[PDB]
Amino acid sequence: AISRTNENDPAKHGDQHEGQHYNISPQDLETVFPHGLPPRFVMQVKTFSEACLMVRKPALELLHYLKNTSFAYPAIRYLLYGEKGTGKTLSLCHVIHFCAKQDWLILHIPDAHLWVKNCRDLLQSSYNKQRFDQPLEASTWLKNFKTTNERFLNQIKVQEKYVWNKRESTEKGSPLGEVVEQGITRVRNATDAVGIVLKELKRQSSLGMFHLLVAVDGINALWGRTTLKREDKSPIAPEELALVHNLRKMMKNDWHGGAIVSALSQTGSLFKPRKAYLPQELLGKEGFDALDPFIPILVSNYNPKEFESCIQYYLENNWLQHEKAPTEEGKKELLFLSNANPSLLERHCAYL
Amino acid sequence: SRYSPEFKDPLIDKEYYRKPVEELTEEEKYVRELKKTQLIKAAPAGKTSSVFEDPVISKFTNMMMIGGNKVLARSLMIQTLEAVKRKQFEKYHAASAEEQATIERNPYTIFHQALKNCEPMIGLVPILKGGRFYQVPVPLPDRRRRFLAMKWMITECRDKKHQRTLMPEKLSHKLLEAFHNQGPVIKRKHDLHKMAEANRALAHYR
Amino acid sequence: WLIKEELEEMLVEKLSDLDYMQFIRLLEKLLTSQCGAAEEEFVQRFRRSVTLESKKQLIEPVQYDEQGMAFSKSEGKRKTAKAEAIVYKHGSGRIKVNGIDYQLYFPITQDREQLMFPFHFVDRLGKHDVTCTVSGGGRSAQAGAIRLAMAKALCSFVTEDEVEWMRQAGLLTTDPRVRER
Amino acid sequence: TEADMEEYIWENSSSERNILETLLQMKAAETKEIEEYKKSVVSLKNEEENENSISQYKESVKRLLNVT
Ligand SMILES: Nc1ncnc2c1ncn2[C@@H]1O[C@H](COP(=O)(O)OP(=O)(O)OP(=O)(O)O)[C@@H](O)[C@H]1O
Ligand SMILES: Nc1nc2c(ncn2[C@@H]2O[C@H](COP(=O)(O)OP(=O)(O)O)[C@@H](O)[C@H]2O)c(=O)[nH]1
Ligand SMILES: [Mg+2]
Repeated sequence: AISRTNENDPAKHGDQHEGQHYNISPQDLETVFPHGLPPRFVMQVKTFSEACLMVRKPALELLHYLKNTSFAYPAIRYLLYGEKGTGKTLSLCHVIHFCAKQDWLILHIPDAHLWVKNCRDLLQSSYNKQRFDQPLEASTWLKNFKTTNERFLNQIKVQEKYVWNKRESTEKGSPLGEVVEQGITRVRNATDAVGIVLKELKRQSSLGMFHLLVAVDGINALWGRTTLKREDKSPIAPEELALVHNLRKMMKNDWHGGAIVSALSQTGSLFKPRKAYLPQELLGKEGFDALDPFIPILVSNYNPKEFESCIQYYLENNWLQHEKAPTEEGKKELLFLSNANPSLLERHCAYL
Repeated sequence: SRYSPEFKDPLIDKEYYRKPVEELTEEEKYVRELKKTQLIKAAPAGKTSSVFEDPVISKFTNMMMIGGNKVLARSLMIQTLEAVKRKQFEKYHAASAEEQATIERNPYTIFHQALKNCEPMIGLVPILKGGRFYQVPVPLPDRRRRFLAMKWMITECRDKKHQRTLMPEKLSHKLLEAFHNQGPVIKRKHDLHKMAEANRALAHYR
Repeated sequence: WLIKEELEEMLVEKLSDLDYMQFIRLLEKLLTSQCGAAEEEFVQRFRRSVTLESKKQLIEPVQYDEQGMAFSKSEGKRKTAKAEAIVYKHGSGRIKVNGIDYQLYFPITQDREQLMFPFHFVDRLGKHDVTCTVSGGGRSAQAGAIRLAMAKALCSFVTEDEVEWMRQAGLLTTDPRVRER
Repeated sequence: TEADMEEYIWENSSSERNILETLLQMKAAETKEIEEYKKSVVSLKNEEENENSISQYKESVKRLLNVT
């Protein structure tokens, strides 16, 4: 197995593992990634009965930056960008897996584009009447946040008395999990429960109780446009959604003790051309101003070593059933038809 | 036709040209020399020297096409192949040690064998002579039965009893049933071979 | 062979079909023998041209860019799409369509198959760089025009035998099929 | 107003205030770099955005934030 690496601990990967696949255990899969992985990588996991990630230069660089992070300085914003289907989401997942194994508190948003389109049950927030709530989209996130960070929900404790209704309230000093539970039971209080959680995690992490990772994929959605409408068929701005408005506060580097890692995505974007991939093009003026200063990390197509190792991984799983695919002519044809693009290569190898 | 009679259809086979001059017979040598003078049509969009090219699957895709939408037809075909491959992998991982030697996971093999299991050897021809139509049996040409297999598969997968099941999932299920000599299309082949046996005396009319 | 009516014109005499055939059989018998120079001229008197250039596609000349890299330019047309390709003698398989990478310009796999066809036929994938500019038509028309332009430009860097093979594969012939009125 | 502008003025901008606040926070936790940072930001805001400009901006920001 030339395409695999036995070092399955992301804290010890280095430049010598570039292009080699490391395995993620089922426990780490179900704990760290209830929602993170791309929809078409989950199919590969189910079919192969294993989740193996290739180690690449983007993720290695982003891990080397996070290892040398000073937790006294304000949180740094890292933005993964690159052409469509190049591996920025899975690099983000690699970094999330590294940070979960070092007992960070993972605040992972699988796709911020889902919160700005196709919402059927849109409400008006009782906390603030000029904002809207998305109980279905917030309660869905809360369950998986509980799954990923089940351990800390009892160690962490709120620092204010939160009022859900005249009957029901959470008192100061309660475990954070209760708040999460209150959002999971009564979806009417889901969006309010998410904000409180953020308000806690950004605050207490500064005090030094834990290290916080804010991993937001498709971050370009926050400062863009929506396809959500009121009852008078008027457009709703992203800042009028409480779920989006609370997440923008996590992006500002007015806290320390954590790192902010982001990944652009034109897939699922609204009112963006297909071939736009650069940070300004996707973020917009407002988004770039919000993130500036930030470190942009470029994700590219497979280099020849990585392409050969990916095809070797597929062959070792017996996933290329065409007889001519193993040959050299078949590899040249695959390389040309994909141009070493990981997504195109995976899609073309899917039905071969 | 915008092509004149002189123009001849091209030969896209990549291995044909690489065949050595020594292996050439006198007849094939003469054909090769003659072709040089002839005018050749432009190769059409479609077939290619690619090693993955499969004429049978291309024809099936062309026959699923509606209104020139070849992108959608090819998308459906590739989704069907992917679904077949995934179902076979799923069935393979849940199999015992000895049962894993008899599970096919190559989707192209399954597709070709399924279309082979549906080909009718004989058919019927409506012929009205005595004022009453008479369905006489006839043996089909290879092209005719190859076409009929595909037409029956597509018509079966377009039947409206299959309700809101998307085309790739229906087609993969039908292909995997026909792979094991089951399903309605094999029954349609058998019930034609039976209606052509119940009329083996009318053959003389032909 | 000289046809009957223009033979009559040369002779200034009306002649039948059978005597024309007899004359042509004599000419063939003379050709079979070890005819000399004067005899070959005599036979040439009675043979017009129908052109042997269908054998031979026109090879573009190799030009040199200011860096000293050798390249060749060619043009092609399909429906309303018109393409001009520049093929460099040495490259790594980088195709740029209108300044864009080919996989980004042609999302559909079929068009990439079409661009792959010419280099794949002569087993020279990954051995040239292509800079093409296409205009007009649609997706498939642009793909076909580019394919023709790359084939015509690649004719410069392959053997004459491979030029003939590409011709017989339909890779160097303009497709004349267009919308009818 | 800023929306009317067709050129980017770094002075008195969101970028300038953000970087000043970040550097004040770093000093509390504890120039040519700022010149190069503003050059990169002005390039990205006025000229065409290519990967070269993005990399120049990355290096400037890394030097400002002490990331290596
Ligand atoms: N590091 C990697 N390890 C394994 N497979 C990878 C890796 N990077 C990319 N791939 C392959 O590429 C496919 C698409 O990659 P990914 O989901 O990361 O896309 P992306 O770059 O985030 O793009 P998009 O804009 O579509 O979201 C993955 O499903 C997988 O097949
Ligand atoms: N139902 C409820 N929600 C609260 C309460 N307090 C805070 N929240 C939510 O948690 C978030 C806290 O973030 P905050 O900084 O206060 O934003 P703010 O709206 O401008 O005040 C708010 O956006 C609210 O949505 C509370 O006492 N009751
Ligand atoms: Mg993505």
